[PDB]
Amino acid sequence: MYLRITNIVESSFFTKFIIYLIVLNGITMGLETSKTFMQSFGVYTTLFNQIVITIFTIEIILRIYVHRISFFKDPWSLFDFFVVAISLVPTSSGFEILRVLRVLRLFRLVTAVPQMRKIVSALISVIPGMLSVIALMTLFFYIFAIMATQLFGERFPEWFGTLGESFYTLFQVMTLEDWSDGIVRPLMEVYPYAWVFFIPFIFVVTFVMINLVVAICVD
Amino acid sequence: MYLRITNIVESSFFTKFIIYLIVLNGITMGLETSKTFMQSFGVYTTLFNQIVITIFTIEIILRIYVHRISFFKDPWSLFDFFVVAISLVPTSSGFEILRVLRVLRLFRLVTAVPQMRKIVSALISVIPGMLSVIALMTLFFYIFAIMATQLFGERFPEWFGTLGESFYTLFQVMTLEDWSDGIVRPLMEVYPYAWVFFIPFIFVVTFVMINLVVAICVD
Amino acid sequence: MYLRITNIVESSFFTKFIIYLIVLNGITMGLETSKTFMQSFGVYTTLFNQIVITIFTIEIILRIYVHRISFFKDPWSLFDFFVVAISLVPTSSGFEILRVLRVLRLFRLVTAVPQMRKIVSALISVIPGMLSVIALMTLFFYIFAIMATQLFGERFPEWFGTLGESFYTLFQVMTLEDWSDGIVRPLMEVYPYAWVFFIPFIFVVTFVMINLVVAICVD
Amino acid sequence: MYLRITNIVESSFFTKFIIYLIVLNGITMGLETSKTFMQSFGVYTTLFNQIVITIFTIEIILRIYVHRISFFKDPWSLFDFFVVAISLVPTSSGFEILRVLRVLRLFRLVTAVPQMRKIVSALISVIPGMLSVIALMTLFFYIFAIMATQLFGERFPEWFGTLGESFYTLFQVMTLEDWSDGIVRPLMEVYPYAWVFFIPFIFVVTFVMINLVVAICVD
Ligand SMILES: [Ca+2]
Ligand SMILES: [Ca+2]
Repeated sequence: MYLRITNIVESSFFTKFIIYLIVLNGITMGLETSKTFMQSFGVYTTLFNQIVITIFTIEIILRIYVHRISFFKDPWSLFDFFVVAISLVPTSSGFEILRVLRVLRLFRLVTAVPQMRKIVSALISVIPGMLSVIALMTLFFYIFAIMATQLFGERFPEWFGTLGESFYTLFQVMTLEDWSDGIVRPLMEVYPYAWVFFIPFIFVVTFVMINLVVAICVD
Repeated sequence: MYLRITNIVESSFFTKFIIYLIVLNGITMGLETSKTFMQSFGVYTTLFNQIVITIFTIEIILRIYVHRISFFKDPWSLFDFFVVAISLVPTSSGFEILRVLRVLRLFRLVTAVPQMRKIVSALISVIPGMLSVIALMTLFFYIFAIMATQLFGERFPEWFGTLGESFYTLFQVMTLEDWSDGIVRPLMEVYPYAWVFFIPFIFVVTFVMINLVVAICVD
Repeated sequence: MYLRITNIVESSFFTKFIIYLIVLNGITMGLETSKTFMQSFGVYTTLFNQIVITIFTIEIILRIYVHRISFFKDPWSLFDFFVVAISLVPTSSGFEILRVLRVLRLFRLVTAVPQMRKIVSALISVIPGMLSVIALMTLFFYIFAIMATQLFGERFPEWFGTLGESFYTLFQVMTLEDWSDGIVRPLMEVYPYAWVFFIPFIFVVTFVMINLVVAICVD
Repeated sequence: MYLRITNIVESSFFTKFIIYLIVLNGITMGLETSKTFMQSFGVYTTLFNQIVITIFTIEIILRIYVHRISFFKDPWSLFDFFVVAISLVPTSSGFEILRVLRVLRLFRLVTAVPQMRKIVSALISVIPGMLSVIALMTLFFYIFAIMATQLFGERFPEWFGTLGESFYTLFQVMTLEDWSDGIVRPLMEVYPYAWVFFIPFIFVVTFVMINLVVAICVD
């Protein structure tokens, strides 16, 4: 019976049937946004959802027989397994993010279509050649985040009171959003020289990011 | 008579005449901005406008005989067709953007001057090699927009109350404008962990956009 | 006497002397900023300043005898002429920006030092390959500035009331600065669909700009 | 005994022992952020710190015998030297940034690890090819800052009242942060034409900055 199911699974019909449910469930999930819609057709769509969730567990089960160990060493399959498993955890208990994380399944449209898969893989492949820069940065961030907390967190605890807060703030200085009027001009009312900490920080981090982009435009 | 008019249409004089009218009518449309000007020469210009509109329908009619089906397979001609058609709908009824859409005819300067066509065509040609990325993103936006509507739209309906609202907001976070002080620092006064949603969103979206630019700098 | 002066003008000592005054007069102009300094040594400075202006007119006079027509066909010499002429208009009357425009003579350090000249020239040379795009953009801006003036300038005259105002506003949207919370969200309180005008504008303008950067990386 | 120590110094154990202490001391400095932690285990960590500081001076001393003059011509060692010297200045007196500058020793992880050095060196090497541009900009900034101080610093002394103030403000305009709603729309309520100063400044400075990135993408 193995080859029987193995010919169903591997079939064009199967794959295209799954893709058909994804685009359907995805449309159905945008509709579950509308409180209007739900007051009318919410029963339809909760059951339709549980239906699709079964079909997807059935499918993921079949795919496991047909591939065995080959399956749990496939990134894309691992993804599908995990994303479906989230949708299995009862509509209750723990947190409610698990109810919301259900929408992550629409990423199956990426997993189950090679043109998407191509593009995604193309992107992700660029990551390993950045890890040296990324690591450099995280150290830099870590250092300055600590310095900031002990330079400004007493008078300015909203922003620098805690290591985490300094991280968040320093990230935001890095996107350059409201960094001057929102943060450094205020800081400078109390610490005239705070500009000596932030202008350099801005240069370094912006420099590094120019390099990282140009790095990727070599490979 | 076909070849008679075909020699008129194809003539350098004909084209340079049309181009001459565009620049004038374009100049005349920036004058129609001034309430001062309109109170003194408003009629001078409205008739000058109706004049140019006929001349352009006459031309488009002529250009059609000379080209027949070849015409409605030319992007640039199709454009001029649709744009002049807009200017034909009576100055009234329906919506009044149609009165405003009239200034789209100054894009005829692009269509009728070859150096412009080059650059426009240069630009547009870059789009197809972006479609797989652009599609990737749209799915991504779609998924996150839904996640935000159901995570922040009850307490924060201005910004996330509706699927489209979340779309607009997520775009603004992507342009990085007032994303922290405007949206996320606020959100975190109620949802301490909103940063776990928006930092990843900013990374992914910024990365993808760096790749797309680098992609273009390969092709 | 010609060759006598021609050997003085073309001398290393001459050039280095001029470069000396520039770096000196430039330091002088930053000190002229301090309200303190001026009460104390302001007179010292104004005479030293007029002295320098003489020397510079003498030089430019000499430089012309030694080059004649060749001089008024040199970009860099023309600049030096045009800048020194400005510093010649009495510190009185007309517009007083002329008193301010004087500091433009510190650009002579770019003109008199070759390494600078190289870099400037390197930059300027990139301009001609952008002119088709820069023209394209201006037309785009012109057309949209007009659409905006007649679409929002009645309720929003601060931002769109005039062709120029719309220009300025549209530029600011292009730098993406406070474009959503500062302008478009406001607009949308009255014109729910103003988003259909600004998102496309932002896409088009940012696309074009990515291309121009990549266009340069090609050339 | 020279070769005896030279074998200890050059030992993989020695170098890995140092890297081991850096990662601990770094972990320990993030815990020193928490006021809670300090009330409990603060005395633990002050000693642990002074311990490591001794060890690091011992190492730096040992490393000097083994390398002599070669050591004070090595960037990375010089650094290591200077960063520990800061950490030696008593926990008192002068300024107390010296207490804060102690966190710069975590940059020793960049020094002590070759994978990092590589990446850092890759970056720094790009600097020399930028100095002609950087010099140009600084001149440009200097000139404009002076032009701004004497154009807007009387009415707008918060932002342009001083040479330094103008510098900071001009920098902020250059990052394009809050530049229109925050600076130039205000300025223009009093100086209608202030736009004539800042739009060109934005163009020039953003142009140059595009080139600089592109320059690094050809080197
Ligand atoms: Ca902003
Ligand atoms: Ca604000």
